[PDB]
Amino acid sequence: KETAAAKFERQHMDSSTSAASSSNYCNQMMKSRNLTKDRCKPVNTFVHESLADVQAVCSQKNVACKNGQTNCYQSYSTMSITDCRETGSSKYPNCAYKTTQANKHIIVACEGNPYVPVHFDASV
Repeated sequence: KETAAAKFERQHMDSSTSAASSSNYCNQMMKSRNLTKDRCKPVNTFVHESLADVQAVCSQKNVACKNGQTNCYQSYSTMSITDCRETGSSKYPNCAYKTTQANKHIIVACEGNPYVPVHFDASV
């Protein structure tokens, strides 16, 4: 139902803020981006940069993905990101997340025409 590109945007893009706004950022975002409906998605990263800057990573440093695929790209610069991870008290359907803000390079897998991100692989 969702294109791979649109799924990436929904799961990983938050250009509305420069960084996570509070310790409850992940609880709020995981819910509103529909990542807690079927189950608690265990781990998810949000990127606080413009969509244009994240799409641009597909023209940056070509690197292997964790799974061995050759269509991954690492950002030349660090980006503001928030790691969201299920923590102690979490049990579906009351998912609970730890919010960890950081500034790191992102690694994404890209596909299609236009060539855009379709998977968030890792941050460094």
